[PDB]
Amino acid sequence: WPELLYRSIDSHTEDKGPIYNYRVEISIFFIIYIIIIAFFMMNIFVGFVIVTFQEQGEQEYKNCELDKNQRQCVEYALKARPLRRYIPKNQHQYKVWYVVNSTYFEYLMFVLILLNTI
Amino acid sequence: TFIKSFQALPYVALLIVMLFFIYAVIGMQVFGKIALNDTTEINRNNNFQTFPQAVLLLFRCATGEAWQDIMLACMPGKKCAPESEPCGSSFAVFYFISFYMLCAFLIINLFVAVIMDNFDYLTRDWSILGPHHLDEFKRIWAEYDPEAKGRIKHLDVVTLLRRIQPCPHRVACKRLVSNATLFALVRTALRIKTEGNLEQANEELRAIIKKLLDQVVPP
Amino acid sequence: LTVFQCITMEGWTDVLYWVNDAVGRDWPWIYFVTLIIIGSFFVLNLVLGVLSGEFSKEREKAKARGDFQKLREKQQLEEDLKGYLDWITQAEDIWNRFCRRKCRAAVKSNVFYWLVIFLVFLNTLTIASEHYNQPNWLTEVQDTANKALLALFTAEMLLKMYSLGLQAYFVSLFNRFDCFVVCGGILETILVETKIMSPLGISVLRCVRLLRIFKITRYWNSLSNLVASLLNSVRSIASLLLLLFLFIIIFSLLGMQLFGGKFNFDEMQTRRSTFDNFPQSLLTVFQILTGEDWNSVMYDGIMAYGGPSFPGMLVCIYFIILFICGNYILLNVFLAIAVDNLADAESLTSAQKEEEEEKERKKLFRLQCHRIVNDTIFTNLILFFILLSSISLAAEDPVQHTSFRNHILFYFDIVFTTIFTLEIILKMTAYGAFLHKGSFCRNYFNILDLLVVSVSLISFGIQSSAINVVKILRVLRVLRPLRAINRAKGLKHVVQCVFVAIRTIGNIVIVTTLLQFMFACIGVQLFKGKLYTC
Amino acid sequence: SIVEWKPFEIIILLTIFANCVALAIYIPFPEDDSNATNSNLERVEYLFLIIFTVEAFLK
Amino acid sequence: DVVPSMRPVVLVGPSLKGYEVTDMMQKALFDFLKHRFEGRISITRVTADISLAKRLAEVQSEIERIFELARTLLVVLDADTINHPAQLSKTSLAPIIVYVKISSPKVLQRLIKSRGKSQAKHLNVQMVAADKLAQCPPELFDVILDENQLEDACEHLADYLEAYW
Ligand SMILES: COC(=O)C1=C(C)NC(C)=C(C(=O)O[C@@H]2CCCN(Cc3ccccc3)C2)[C@@H]1c1cccc([N+](=O)O)c1
Ligand SMILES: CCCCCCCCCCCCCCCC
Ligand SMILES: CCCCCCCCCCCCCCCC
Ligand SMILES: CCCCCCCCCCCCCCCC
Ligand SMILES: CCCCCCCCCCCCCCCC
Ligand SMILES: [Ca+2]
Ligand SMILES: [Ca+2]
Repeated sequence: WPELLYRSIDSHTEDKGPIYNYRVEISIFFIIYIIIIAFFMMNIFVGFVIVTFQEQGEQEYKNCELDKNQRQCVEYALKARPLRRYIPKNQHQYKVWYVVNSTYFEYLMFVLILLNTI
Repeated sequence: TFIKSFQALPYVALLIVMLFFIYAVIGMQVFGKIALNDTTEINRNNNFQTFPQAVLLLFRCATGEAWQDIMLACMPGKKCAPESEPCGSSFAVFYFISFYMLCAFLIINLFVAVIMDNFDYLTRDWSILGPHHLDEFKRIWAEYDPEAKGRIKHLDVVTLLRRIQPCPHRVACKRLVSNATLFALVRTALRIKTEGNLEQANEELRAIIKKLLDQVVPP
Repeated sequence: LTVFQCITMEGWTDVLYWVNDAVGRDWPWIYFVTLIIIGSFFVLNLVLGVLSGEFSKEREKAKARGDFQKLREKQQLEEDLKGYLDWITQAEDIWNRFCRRKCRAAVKSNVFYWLVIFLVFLNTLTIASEHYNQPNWLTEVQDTANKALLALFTAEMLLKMYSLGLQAYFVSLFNRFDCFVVCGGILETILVETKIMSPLGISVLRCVRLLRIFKITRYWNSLSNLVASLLNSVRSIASLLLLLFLFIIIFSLLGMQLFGGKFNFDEMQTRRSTFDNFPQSLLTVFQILTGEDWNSVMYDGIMAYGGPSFPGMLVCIYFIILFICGNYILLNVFLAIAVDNLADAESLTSAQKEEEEEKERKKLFRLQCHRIVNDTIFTNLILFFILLSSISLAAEDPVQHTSFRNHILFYFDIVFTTIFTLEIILKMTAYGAFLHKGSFCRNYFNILDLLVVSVSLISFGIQSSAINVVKILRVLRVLRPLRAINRAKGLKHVVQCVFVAIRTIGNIVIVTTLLQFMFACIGVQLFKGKLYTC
Repeated sequence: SIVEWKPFEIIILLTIFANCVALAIYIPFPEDDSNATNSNLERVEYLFLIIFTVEAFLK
Repeated sequence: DVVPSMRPVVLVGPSLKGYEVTDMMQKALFDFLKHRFEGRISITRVTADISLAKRLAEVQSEIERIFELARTLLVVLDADTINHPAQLSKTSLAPIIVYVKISSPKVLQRLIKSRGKSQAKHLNVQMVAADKLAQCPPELFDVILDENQLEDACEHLADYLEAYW
């Protein structure tokens, strides 16, 4: 683009070489275009794709049932399942577990990771 | 969530891969024999001589990196390759214009397809109950309960780690008394309706919408 | 600094080629390709996402003030006003004026409309016929065919005004624009015939002459609603653009303050994009904003403050704050404008075309012992043969003619062409072959399979002649991957949703490809051979 | 206090606009060079500092 | 009661017939109404105050001629006083009345300023009747006219006339 903006500012007259900065006002033609076809109309474009996809997606709106958040809520009837944590039994194996599972350890290890990056 | 959205549309990206393959092979067969020399853009770094090289050139064009100079360098009149016993085609316009119009389209098609698949998350008030609050409840429930071993197990109101968002006027007691506790909290904290008959309404709604143990869900 | 230059995807490929020269072609491509994919495309997808989320929150929060209802009320009012002015004008016709009650029907008749569309097409063809050194007869043809079309268009200006009511004919925005363009044509005639016409004149006058191509694209209704919304919310488009302009003015005054006259390096004056005066600073800031030579405009900005040092080369902060908070504001401005006006102007369509249709509705060989068995093993063997065929033509060697690998790939092509004829022979048992209703033809994908196989075979047939015709028949055999579209029930869904997207988008594409024609024609007027150089 | 009742805010905004235009015309010559216009703009700039410090006191 | 062999047709319009904004709409509908019911509709223009009806010296003999022409075998009556069914429904002539109304109160004044400013000051007197015509329920507003263009409302006027014929 700028290699052509400055061939067309030096542009002089039909079948004649260039003149340094003969007309800077020509830049307006290259600005308006850039604003219209490159910025405005190719963002109208993604906006149109977005709104069209949203319309394609709201076909299954299903207003007989209530809003979508309760839909996710009812879909999350599959929660409240157990999670393994291995609560320690040995006394020699519990102190270490507690100290490594405290935030006092994780803050320090974040600090050490940052120091190693440094 | 974006990684999940990307991994849930393995075919929108397959289309881009197919486009890159098609144009790489076409550029191979048409522009493959141009002469490698610098001061041009078909050089020892950019060329349609091997498939990896052509795909790199097309990735360069897709990111819009002086693709017009490649286009002007593949126009006819260029000296042909020495390993070929002139070369250069005027197709180089339609090959490089259309590609840029195609990729830049299929990219957007991809991006939006990943945005809107995910649009449940991107627009979200973060105030009404969502998966974050439910998972935080799951972890605190595990904190007060080992693996799948909570039936009643409750004699305390120390469940105040539930923040102000889901004891104000002992509505906590009302919610608690009136996995099963999870679904009860889901229905009650939303406070969708208040009619004194919403337990049977929940029964019928769960029956119609649903698949699992509903013998404990309403109570 | 180098990685951030790569992420913005400008200068990306230099620092890759330099590294290729330094340490060999083998590994570096992993580094830079992955950097571009993870850090440029992915974090641009994320940004589009977060912005669209914010805009879809703001749309819903815009159902509090109900501005969409205001726009709908105005649209219905401006429709009803002309609708009732039709009643009045059809009343006035009960100094005999029997001509109007016929000329109005002629106006509404489609024959007149298509005539005044064909005239527009002739206008375009006389404008587009510009040319660097056109034959002297073409110049007089263009002049006379410009005068004639201007006279006719004025004729159907006044005819349209008088067949309707002036106070009613100016109601429509489109007719107010058409009156403007024909008045511009009359002014063009005045200036060119008085010979006081200037290059700014030959720009703007011919420009409005082009704008008359908008006489097409008036049926199309989605874009009509879009333009209605744009003209409704112009008070906010103007504000957004003006705030952008102030941002650019600040980053250009600061540009002159920091880099004013500091770009004088003893090397030849290749620095066209300096910061010297204000108009040449605005072009440079705009070029940085669109990110074209952001590198070079930053390497010159650096080497001005001494080379790469500590105090110097802190003038990367300027070109990085600029490229960050100028592209962010560009994307924000031009997506808020293009979504808050393209989601409400699609609500107009979904609420008036629905309403109007509801209004009108409420007013009212051998066929024996076949083998179609085992269609679950062919349906995967064909895939794992198409993939290998695709890799096979991916493995050819262009630069050498009689390559060693080429013969092996020819052998593979023999094998795969035979095997892919096998299923064509097989599907004789299945209904088709232009027999049995022609079930073969009703689904074009099978015909396409046969077509690409037949081309791969016709190339073989010509190979006995061994002539350059195959030079094309070879290339087209790139069609081989597309067979998967038929054979993958998932890929079919995507490649059909793409065509649905194309058809739904088409109006915007037509507007853009017709609005680039005006800029092409204006550029031709302005630079019709003024770009040479010795 | 009653000064801000009067709509002068328009004149201070016009001062801002005149300052933008005074900055646009200023050509930054390479090494301490200057023309007549840059010489006048410094006196106009003292004027603008005056008209800004005054309103600073008032507000 | 008994139909007088036909239902007299009068058109209320958006407002008073004494101002051109309305009577032009009546003429516009009347032309197209008459050009498709040859032998089926006879159009007549009445001037006296037929609101004072029994079923004034000039009004004495006005009412009966409408019935006389209605018996002739539907019939269009063109008045200057019927601006609302109330000033016509007090007596049971059993007519059909075309009820022109404009769905918006805001296009009326825009129509007013259209031709000339001489009439402008009557807009309120123009509008009040429309307001006074606005709240009338449909059952006494039997002919429903909502849309904009003639070319379809003219077809709308066709259907009401074939309940018996
Ligand atoms: C008609 O295209 C033009 O005039 C344009 C030209 C040629 N140059 C540039 C780079 C523009 C552009 O962004 O190209 C786009 C790239 C994405 C796909 N786009 C539509 C498409 C989809 C599938 C297949 C083909 C095309 C075309 C404008 C433009 C701006 C904004 C919108 C727009 N549009 O087509 O809607 C077009
Ligand atoms: C002596 C004055 C000659 C130049 C007059 C103006 C020409 C340059 C204008 C540049 C406008 C660029 C706009 C940037 C984005 C708003
Ligand atoms: C002579 C040195 C050879 C080193 C070989 C390294 C191969 C891989 C290097 C680049 C990998 C970068 C991955 C970026 C993060 C995904
Ligand atoms: C935002 C970070 C980019 C710029 C940071 C400023 C770094 C300045 C020092 C870099 C080079 C030091 C001297 C190297 C020897 C020539
Ligand atoms: C609101 C209008 C502003 C226009 C410019 C204001 C400042 C101009 C002062 C200096 C003008 C340049 C000529 C200097 C004397 C030769
Ligand atoms: Ca770029
Ligand atoms: Ca570039």
